[PDB]
Amino acid sequence: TTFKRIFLKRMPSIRESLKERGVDMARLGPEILTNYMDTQYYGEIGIGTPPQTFKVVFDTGSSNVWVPSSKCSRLYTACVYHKLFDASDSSSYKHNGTELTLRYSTGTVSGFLSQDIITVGGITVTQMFGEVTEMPALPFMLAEFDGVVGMGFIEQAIGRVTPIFDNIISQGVLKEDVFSFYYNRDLGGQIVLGGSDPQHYEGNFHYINLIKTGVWQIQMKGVSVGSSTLLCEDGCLALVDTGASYISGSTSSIEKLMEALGAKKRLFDYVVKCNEGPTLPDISFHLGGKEYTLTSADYVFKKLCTLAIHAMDIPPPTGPTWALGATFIRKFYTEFDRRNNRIGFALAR
Amino acid sequence: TTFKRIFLKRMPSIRESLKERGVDMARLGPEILTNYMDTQYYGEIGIGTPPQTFKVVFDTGSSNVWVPSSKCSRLYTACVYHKLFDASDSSSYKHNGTELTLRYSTGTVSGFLSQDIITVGGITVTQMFGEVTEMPALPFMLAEFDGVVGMGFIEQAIGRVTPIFDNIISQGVLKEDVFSFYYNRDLGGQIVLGGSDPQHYEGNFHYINLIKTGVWQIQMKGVSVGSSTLLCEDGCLALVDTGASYISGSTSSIEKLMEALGAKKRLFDYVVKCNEGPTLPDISFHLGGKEYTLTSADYVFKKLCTLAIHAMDIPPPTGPTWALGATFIRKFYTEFDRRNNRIGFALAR
Ligand SMILES: *[C@@H]1O[C@H](CO[C@@H]2O[C@@H](C)[C@@H](O)[C@@H](O)[C@@H]2O)[C@@H](O[C@@H]2O[C@H](CO)[C@@H](O[C@@H]3O[C@H](CO)[C@@H](O)[C@H](O)[C@@H]3O)[C@H](O)[C@H]2NC(C)=O)[C@H](O)[C@H]1NC(C)=O
Ligand SMILES: *[C@@H]1O[C@H](CO[C@@H]2O[C@@H](C)[C@@H](O)[C@@H](O)[C@@H]2O)[C@@H](O[C@@H]2O[C@H](CO)[C@@H](O[C@@H]3O[C@H](CO)[C@@H](O)[C@H](O)[C@@H]3O)[C@H](O)[C@H]2NC(C)=O)[C@H](O)[C@H]1NC(C)=O
Repeated sequence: TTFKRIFLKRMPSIRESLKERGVDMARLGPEILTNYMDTQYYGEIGIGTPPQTFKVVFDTGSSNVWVPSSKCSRLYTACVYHKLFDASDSSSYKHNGTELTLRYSTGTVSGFLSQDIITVGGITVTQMFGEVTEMPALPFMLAEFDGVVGMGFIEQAIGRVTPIFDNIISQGVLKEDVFSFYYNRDLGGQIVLGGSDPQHYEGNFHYINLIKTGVWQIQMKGVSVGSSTLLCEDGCLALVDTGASYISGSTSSIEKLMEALGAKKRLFDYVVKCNEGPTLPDISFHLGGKEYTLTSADYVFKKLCTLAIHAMDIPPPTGPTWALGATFIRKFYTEFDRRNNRIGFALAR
Repeated sequence: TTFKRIFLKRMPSIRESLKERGVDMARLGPEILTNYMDTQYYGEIGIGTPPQTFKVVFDTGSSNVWVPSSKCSRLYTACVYHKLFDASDSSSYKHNGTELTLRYSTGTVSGFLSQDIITVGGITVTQMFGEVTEMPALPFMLAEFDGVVGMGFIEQAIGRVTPIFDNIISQGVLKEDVFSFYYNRDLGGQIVLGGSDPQHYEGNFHYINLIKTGVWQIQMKGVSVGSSTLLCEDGCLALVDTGASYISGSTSSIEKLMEALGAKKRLFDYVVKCNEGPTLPDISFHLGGKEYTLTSADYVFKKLCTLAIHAMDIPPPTGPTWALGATFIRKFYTEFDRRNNRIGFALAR
């Protein structure tokens, strides 16, 4: 049958556009967290009657929906350089006005709450979202996206606000209470609501139950370099985060990984010589029953060749954890199974 | 012989990139002035030993040279999102440190003075320039250019600082003390230092002496719509401004022009129906001996078709004046004759 789909379109990362400009990365600042600094994909949504359309990133690592407000205080706030949600053009709009305060490492986003029909992936969810009236100039003024759509759980929602997906489940009909992500090896990308597209995977899905109530995180049994397991011997966590673009781990663990690879460090990223790249061994993540491998081609891009792995010492609530970002999902088609509270993987195509 | 050339490359205007984003233009602010808001061309220069290269617009409407400083106060200033001039990497650098204060309608740019060899268009001028330590977030953070290079006169230089071209004349050898601008009908654009490229014009140049000491401004005898002269009957001024992209006049005069054209006003720009466009009559500017015509194709781009004419009530020192911007120069190859203090025009090709 005909699916329910959100297409993902390529956009320049706010880091990328800085390189195009020619910015010195080291002279920036040291940079309740997801920068979207290297996020390179977005979909569109509608908000309200007539739908006011917005470019948004879909982030399984957070549980709020927010867009810029028409009530941004002119030039002062730096949100006025995106599309703004005018409530006076929506008949379905419903007032709320409870202040909301999302804190990021680069700055504090402020705004108020609002209710309205959201059109997404060919369907209408009545959502409660944030109307932002103050924005951090640093990342967001360079952004090509207008806002954020959480695909996380109520537990990680500021204000205990029901996430667009909960609302999708409870109100109205999806076939199955799941959703999947898929990236092309490259306008390339697709979310499906209520299914997995068979054309974009092969073989069979394999599942790992989420280890804790309200987050898309799972137990990882070991990280293997070449043929032998290096770190995560006694078990660590793996956060599947569609808002993140790369794989990340604790600095403790990331040091180890790169030493074995023989990738000398740049203070910005980890790099290898472009000749030596293809030689680099396979990395494999031990998740549930199966071993999920990433070849050199998958995580590599005369001496200037940067890798798709980074370090992120994530704070202790979600805990020390790894982060399977977009780079993993590009090779491994992923299904988020809210009905059974598990994540499932298959080879992409 | 081999010329001395600065190639001009196309960049998205900070207005353009806002439209690509989808910004409401009316919800911005009302916007010692040239915004470069619709500027779409830049060249590169070097500054110092090893040349630190910068993307800059060449603006005959101003007489200062300035780039961003390595001493921008981190994230606070919003200049750190461009290339920065590090004085500690230049052997030719010479301290000055006299504060400089360029005022714009959107904000006040602050910085200090510095001396160094500038490499431009295949030659070295020792210049004194501005190192900017504070920048307006509004236009400049969206900019694709790093800085500005004045092609104006000492009179319109903040700090009475000698303009790169004066210095070019006095020190070292150009064949003739002139320079020309040329835009392709479209990476397209070229300045020549010390000559005019014969390949990019046809026929003979015709000249108009500058009417006052220190500005690229000239007497215009009349503005003709169709066959009959409408405004500037008793004579008005015409500022040839390479930093401006469009033609502009006093609002008094611009109202008149558009009424005769039958182009209904949008609060942002002046617009016409795309069917009706090609019908629009020829406009002709009466400068010196010859009549300089612009057909519909030259100033026009179902009902959405915006024109290349705008209104700018320029303050009374430079006076009520018109502004022949890049759109005029695209059809009419222009030579700036500093030796004889005149401007000369020819048909471009
Ligand atoms: C902004 O919206 C929040 C959240 O609202 C809830 O979801 C919306 C989509 C609608 O369906 C609302 O009807 C719904 O409340 C508002 O806060 C909530 O206020 C209600 C009362 O109006 C609180 O309910 C109470 O529950 C206790 C038992 O636990 C009863 O004893 C009380 O009598 C009462 O019914 C509820 O706790 C509260 N929820 C949260 C998360 O704070 C908020 O009022 C609203 N602000 C506005 C409209 O100005
Ligand atoms: C920053 O630079 C300015 C401008 O400097 C001038 O141009 C430079 C490229 C160099 O060639 C400099 O040598 C040159 O001065 C400085 O200001 C200038 O200071 C000089 C004195 O050092 C002033 O000259 C005076 O002229 C009068 C006569 O009119 C004599 O009686 C005096 O004895 C003296 O010679 C000059 O007026 C002044 N120019 C301006 C525009 O202000 C500035 O000092 C410098 N700051 C530094 C290095 O800290």
